[PDB]
Amino acid sequence: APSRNGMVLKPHFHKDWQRRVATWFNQPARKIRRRKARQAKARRIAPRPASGPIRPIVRCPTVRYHTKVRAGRGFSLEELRVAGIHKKVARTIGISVDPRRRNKSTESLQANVQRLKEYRSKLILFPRKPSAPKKGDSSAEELKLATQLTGPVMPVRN
Amino acid sequence: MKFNPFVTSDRSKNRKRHFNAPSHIRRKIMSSPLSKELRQKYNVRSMPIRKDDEVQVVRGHYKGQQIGKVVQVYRKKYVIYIERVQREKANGTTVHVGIHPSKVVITRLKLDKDRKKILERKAKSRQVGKEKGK
Amino acid sequence: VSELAGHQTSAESWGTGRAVARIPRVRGGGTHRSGQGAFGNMCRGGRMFAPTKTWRRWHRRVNTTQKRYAICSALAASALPALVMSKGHRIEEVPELPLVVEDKVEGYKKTKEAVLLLKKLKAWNDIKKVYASQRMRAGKGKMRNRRRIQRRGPCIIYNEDNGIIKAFRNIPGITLLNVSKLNILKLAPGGHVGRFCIWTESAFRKLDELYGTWRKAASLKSNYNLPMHKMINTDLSRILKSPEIQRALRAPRKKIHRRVLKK
RNA sequence: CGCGACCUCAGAUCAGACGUGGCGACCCGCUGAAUUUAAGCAUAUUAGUCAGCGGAGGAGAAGAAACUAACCAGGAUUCCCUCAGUAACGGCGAGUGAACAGGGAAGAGCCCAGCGCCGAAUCCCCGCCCCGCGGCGGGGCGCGGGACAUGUGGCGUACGGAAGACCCGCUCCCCGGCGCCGCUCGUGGGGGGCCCAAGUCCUUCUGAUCGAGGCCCAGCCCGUGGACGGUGUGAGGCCGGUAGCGGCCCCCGGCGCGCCGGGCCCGGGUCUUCCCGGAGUCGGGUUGCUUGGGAAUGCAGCCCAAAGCGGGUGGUAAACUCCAUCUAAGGCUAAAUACCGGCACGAGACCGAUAGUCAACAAGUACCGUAAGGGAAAGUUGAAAAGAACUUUGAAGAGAGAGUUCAAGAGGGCGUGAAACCGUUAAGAGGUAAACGGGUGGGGUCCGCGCAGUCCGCCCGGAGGAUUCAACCCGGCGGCGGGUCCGGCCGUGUCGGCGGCCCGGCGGAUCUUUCCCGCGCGGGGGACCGUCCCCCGACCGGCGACCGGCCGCCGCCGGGCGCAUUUCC
RNA sequence: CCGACCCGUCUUGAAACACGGACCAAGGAGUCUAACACGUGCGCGAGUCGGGGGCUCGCACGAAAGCCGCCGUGGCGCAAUGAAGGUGAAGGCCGGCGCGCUCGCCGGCCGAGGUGGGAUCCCGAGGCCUCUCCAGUCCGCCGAGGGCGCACCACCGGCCCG
RNA sequence: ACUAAUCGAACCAUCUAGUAGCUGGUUCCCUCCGAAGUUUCCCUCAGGAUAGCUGGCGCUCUCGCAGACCCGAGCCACGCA
RNA sequence: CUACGCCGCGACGAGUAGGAGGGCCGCUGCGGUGAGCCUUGAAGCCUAGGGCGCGGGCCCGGGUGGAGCCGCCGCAGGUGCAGAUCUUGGUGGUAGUAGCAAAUAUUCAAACGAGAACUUUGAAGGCCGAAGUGGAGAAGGGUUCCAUGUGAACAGCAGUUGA
RNA sequence: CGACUCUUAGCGGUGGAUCACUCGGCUCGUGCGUCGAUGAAGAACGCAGCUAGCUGCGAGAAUUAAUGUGAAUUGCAGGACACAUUGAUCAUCGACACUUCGAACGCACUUGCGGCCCCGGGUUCCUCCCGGGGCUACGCCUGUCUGAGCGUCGCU
Ligand SMILES: [Mg+2]
Ligand SMILES: [Mg+2]
Ligand SMILES: [Mg+2]
Ligand SMILES: [Mg+2]
Ligand SMILES: [Mg+2]
Ligand SMILES: [Mg+2]
Ligand SMILES: [Mg+2]
Ligand SMILES: [Mg+2]
Ligand SMILES: [Mg+2]
Ligand SMILES: [Mg+2]
Ligand SMILES: [Mg+2]
Ligand SMILES: [Mg+2]
Ligand SMILES: [Mg+2]
Ligand SMILES: [Mg+2]
Ligand SMILES: [Mg+2]
Ligand SMILES: [Mg+2]
Ligand SMILES: [Mg+2]
Ligand SMILES: [Mg+2]
Ligand SMILES: [Mg+2]
Ligand SMILES: [Mg+2]
Ligand SMILES: [Mg+2]
Ligand SMILES: [Mg+2]
Ligand SMILES: [Mg+2]
Ligand SMILES: [Mg+2]
Ligand SMILES: [Mg+2]
Ligand SMILES: [Mg+2]
Ligand SMILES: [Mg+2]
Ligand SMILES: [Mg+2]
Ligand SMILES: [Mg+2]
Ligand SMILES: [Mg+2]
Ligand SMILES: [Mg+2]
Ligand SMILES: [Mg+2]
Ligand SMILES: [Mg+2]
Ligand SMILES: [Mg+2]
Ligand SMILES: [Mg+2]
Ligand SMILES: [Mg+2]
Ligand SMILES: [Mg+2]
Ligand SMILES: [Mg+2]
Ligand SMILES: [Mg+2]
Ligand SMILES: [Mg+2]
Ligand SMILES: [Mg+2]
Ligand SMILES: [Mg+2]
Ligand SMILES: [Mg+2]
Ligand SMILES: [Mg+2]
Ligand SMILES: [Mg+2]
Ligand SMILES: [Mg+2]
Ligand SMILES: [Mg+2]
Ligand SMILES: [Mg+2]
Ligand SMILES: [Mg+2]
Ligand SMILES: [Mg+2]
Ligand SMILES: [Mg+2]
Ligand SMILES: [Mg+2]
Ligand SMILES: [Mg+2]
Ligand SMILES: [Mg+2]
Repeated sequence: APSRNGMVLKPHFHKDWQRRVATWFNQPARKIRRRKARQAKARRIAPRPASGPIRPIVRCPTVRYHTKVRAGRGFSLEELRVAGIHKKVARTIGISVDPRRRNKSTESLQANVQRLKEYRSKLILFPRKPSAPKKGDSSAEELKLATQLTGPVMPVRN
Repeated sequence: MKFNPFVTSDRSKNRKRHFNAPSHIRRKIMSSPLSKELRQKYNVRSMPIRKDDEVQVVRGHYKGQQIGKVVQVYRKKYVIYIERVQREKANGTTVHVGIHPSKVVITRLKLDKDRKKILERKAKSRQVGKEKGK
Repeated sequence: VSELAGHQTSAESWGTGRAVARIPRVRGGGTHRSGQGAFGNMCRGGRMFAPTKTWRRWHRRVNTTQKRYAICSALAASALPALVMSKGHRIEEVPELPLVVEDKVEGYKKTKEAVLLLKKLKAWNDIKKVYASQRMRAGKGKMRNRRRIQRRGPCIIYNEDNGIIKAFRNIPGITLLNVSKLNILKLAPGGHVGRFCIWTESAFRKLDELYGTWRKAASLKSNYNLPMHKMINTDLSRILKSPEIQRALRAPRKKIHRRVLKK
């Protein structure tokens, strides 16, 4: 029954809610397990960046967020084509690709291809056989200059 | 203190393990200190109790310097029986009084190849520890 | 408690025309349990009233600014001899209460040299008090693994570990604390300020960068500054005895006028 | 009027395999209420929930757009935060109720059919030989069978693809072992086994002690070990353990090099010529259920029934028109996620034998019901059985002695041992049932070291002692004051910035190369400003409760002298 | 000796011929979650909040605590109003001008108007002083009146949206 | 009528701690304040909402706070009943 | 002069439902603290013992007991019982009472035995009266069958007897 | 004076509260995350020198082997066991074994009864009896063998 002034309240507790209650006592354990998995993956891919492939510069869709820019899923095939990278070699050398993304304007295209060229300049490539360096890189710049990168590769900044 | 997350400090769990231990680790539980002379001779401190070694009681009603040979290691009741450590019962017969092996000290070991091997193993581990902590 | 506790009986009420209370009764026969009350908080073997549940909201979230404020208060109180004495930490021969030792202590390895350091710092009496206080707890904690209790000892605050934790940590009462990770639960153990703290020199120097001056914001917290006083001078005696206060006062009325018996 | 081939069927204890049933906490596909709420009740709600049926796995399902959007656009699935108790649904009542964008956890993409080309290039089975066994593979041989043109394999899949030329680059793949490293790695990768510090020191308490006191050298000994448990209490040092990138032994698994057996076949760019798609499906009508989906979100039954610049979607039915977006009717896929069942662990501000699981115990047991099913009660001698020998009465149960024990006023349902109730003893009382409140009185058990009644400050008098009383000397230590006497400084300003983007920081939505690397279009480096930083120094206020040195005064203490009309007991 | 009916409960009314209660022991009933509202305490304050995530020997305590800052996305607040398309909160004085036509073009100022109350604060004629006086040195108290007026209230104006 | 001592719908388990405006109960002490059975509306009349009666928390003001013992030195508060 | 303290003056004091404050009232556990207590005796319990407080309650003495417990500052509750035809367990009065009364019936002697109304043997008197109180089966029971021994409990008295 | 009744106290009964303890639960978290026709889960019946339950096991039956360990098990008895011409006990468990029902599989069961192929015996190959061993369920896949059809054809 209502009592004097108050807010008309509509609790959604008519549907036997106590059979489905998700407690979070395993939240610290989940954080520990996720951290351990991250560290194990980083050890597994030793010189490769821990966060993973480089992501493209991507403008947010709606009118609320189109002033901001973030990281996308993968570089578009047009970007790779004008940057001179094969769409099947990009994933091997650590470049995320998104075959279903299009380039409506040219400014975003050019920004992403300068991003790709900068990444390619900063990339250190190890030869398949360390005793036989075919075309990857000089041993001088991969002996001590190789280091696992922490955080996103070339983080997207407004 | 204890840091290993796989050994428990729970009182109930430790008591359950102790009272339901099988005999092959009840033997380790029922260990006794060696005398000062034996501790000097063999670089070991404690030894599991054995059927035919001579001990002396250092606590309880039967304290003294008399040396008695063990005659029974009753592992089910966690006790041992010694030669003259006994009492008369009502009908005039003598019964051995069981006392805990941690309350005796071994003065002479019953030595065979297995006891000797355990003795050198313990001494070697102790020496390695001393050289590590030097 | 178990959500099934007291509710796995299939009992039902007998009705009203059988000269017994209308509580549900266990069905069947041939056992003591048959015809006994069930499901009620008043019934033996029944369900407790309002069974305890895991979603009690065990945790509380505290504002970060308030937590930092409490850390600052605990640190400020730890440098006042009256408050540490009132916590009972036996500081009577300590040369200086904001006790700061050289960074060599951070590299200690053995427990003997930690004991020697405490003895030379005249902080060994607090450890002896902890030893004297090691007794047996009263109640159910003995069956719930809180078997032993003891006095809280001093808090060694360090900047960098080079073996100091291993050198200490076998001394009862001694609690070690990283300066970058100060814990209010260790600085005010019972919620009372004034725990005896021994500082390493590098930790003592890092305190300014950790919490800032009133002129500098903290360089290691990126938005934090020391809180302000609402009373700059707390010396009530000197404030009241100051001549400018005294000139403004009326004369005291120090005569007691007790009731007059009406003759 | 038989013999063959194919097709479609049948039998077999044919050769070799596979499925069934259980568990089912989590997951998938169905089926699916009513209690309840609406203060009645029928739609609604409960709820796509309980119950019912089927099917899995260590996860499952989902999943690489016939998507979201409408923006300067994002870009598989799943999970978290938020959107949001919102849009919306609803006797528009009660109530119900998402999604997009955004931030994160994780991140991985792909394969067919078709259209085509390639002498079916393809696959299974059976015999023979060799290399191997450890999950049964590799190689070779068979004018050995079979499947298969009613279509196997290679290339290839919407991100386009193929074939030709022209140019450029030879770029280096995976598979199972032989021997051994970095020794697998937050410091062993895992499993198992055995080990590794220090008091039973002296004196005492006790039935027993792990209790109490002590252990000269800054203090018994070890401590990377002071978790825990056991032991006749209450133990870091008696024992097991505990700590330790501690030791030793056994077994198993994946990481590089040289070799081994064999496979393994060309990649990119440009131009030209060709080729490009899933049908009783979409879609439409109607019906029923479902959804927040509202002129109908999804699913299904029935009827109609497609197209190819086509089709789907674009949250109000419809026609015309432009635009955007994807490419359905085939398939696979790890991670992040779930887990009240199972195996093995760890912990707790939880419960403590009417509690906590029904079950601390020969508990889903005893027992009950024809059955489905229902379902308890029940822990504790003692440190150790040392569990009462022996004598005695009785037919025995049961007693009296004796004995063990620290204790049987602990004697096998035995720790402690309340109340209700009962027996006996002692005291008191008793015809208005007991019991009760207020007020006295009597008796009684106890208490008061009750039983000659306190103390203590000064002074007077008496009779005795003793350093020493005061004042001076020396030394130490405090308190207070001092133009800052001398420093050390402290607060607020104030100057030259000698002082810092090389030789002090951090910031600025402040201006720039008009000195420096990207198209007249970025990133650096500078200048300025704001807070600074330690400094060279000065002036103002002060010695402050931030401290020292000198003096001055006072006080205390220690040692002298003072040895008697002082001082004290 | 005087006073004194048996408690609990529903009830206008219980000692009731109203119900429960033979006695004793142990157990036994406003709890937790979520959402609101108001009050109080604390921190910060036009802001506030890391709760989800991440970083820190991964773990006796510690499943804690600490930190993030281009993790502040986001929530709530800072703007309302309308079904919606949408729109969206500064005035007072001195002036020269049309025609200062109940209004259009600018300057100079100041920055949410005014009335009546309004704690507090400010000024304050005149008083209170000593052994006394003609003559002024410094400040303390009382003080009729007057002034600026906090919060808040009543009212009158003004501004935003329909 | 009978359908396992059960029949105008058996028994068992579950949904289920079904709902109840109705009955019963609802656990320590002291101190302070202290009611209502009336208005209006309700498929309302053994119940609610609503106003009233109650308590708690305050806040805004008024008289001054007087002489250190003592001693006033026409006019005597906002406002209320 | 624990300023959350201390002191003065004046008026006032009913109370259901209900509201609020205080609690150096009480229970359990956690963080601190008492160089707390304790085998030279903890908790619990008993007590014609001494007291304190308006009260909730508390302290001390004596006994029993045999291993743990408490004060203070905070924290947290499954935190206080006379009732609920309350739940479980235990115990009274009733009360040595109702009762041990359906189907005719027992008596004598002896034996064993501590013990005989009930056992056994003998004698006598009766009953079932062949549709039986006889002799054998089915269903159901499951060792009750048979011998020996015992006299705890059971056979609603007893038992030397017994399913 | 007694009995009886009441009150109080001492002692003794009845009863099992209180307190202390706890090899049990409850809750949370972690790592794994594995059944079965090669016969599971479940059930029954058996197995110890003295053994009813619980527990363990399966006619090799409170266990065999192997490995580790290293002198016991224990309520009583018995007997091992130079611990080295190898070893009690316990643990681990990878070898071996694992009765009858049960998806339960020759048919069927509140009972019982077959069929086929081998081996041994009574027989003295020939098949009657007895014993032992191996097979004999349903569905379904590939292949094989044997077939059916006034299905479609070819030759005659
Ligand atoms: Mg219960
Ligand atoms: Mg207690
Ligand atoms: Mg076959
Ligand atoms: Mg209803
Ligand atoms: Mg209703
Ligand atoms: Mg109804
Ligand atoms: Mg279900
Ligand atoms: Mg199945
Ligand atoms: Mg899957
Ligand atoms: Mg799928
Ligand atoms: Mg696709
Ligand atoms: Mg909101
Ligand atoms: Mg719904
Ligand atoms: Mg990520
Ligand atoms: Mg093909
Ligand atoms: Mg040791
Ligand atoms: Mg102990
Ligand atoms: Mg110990
Ligand atoms: Mg170890
Ligand atoms: Mg439209
Ligand atoms: Mg129980
Ligand atoms: Mg008990
Ligand atoms: Mg008898
Ligand atoms: Mg005793
Ligand atoms: Mg007893
Ligand atoms: Mg009595
Ligand atoms: Mg009533
Ligand atoms: Mg009436
Ligand atoms: Mg009454
Ligand atoms: Mg009457
Ligand atoms: Mg009546
Ligand atoms: Mg009634
Ligand atoms: Mg009655
Ligand atoms: Mg009753
Ligand atoms: Mg109670
Ligand atoms: Mg944290
Ligand atoms: Mg924002
Ligand atoms: Mg005003
Ligand atoms: Mg107005
Ligand atoms: Mg009910
Ligand atoms: Mg009524
Ligand atoms: Mg009153
Ligand atoms: Mg309760
Ligand atoms: Mg009661
Ligand atoms: Mg009678
Ligand atoms: Mg009779
Ligand atoms: Mg007759
Ligand atoms: Mg007959
Ligand atoms: Mg018989
Ligand atoms: Mg009888
Ligand atoms: Mg008694
Ligand atoms: Mg063996
Ligand atoms: Mg038959
Ligand atoms: Mg034919």
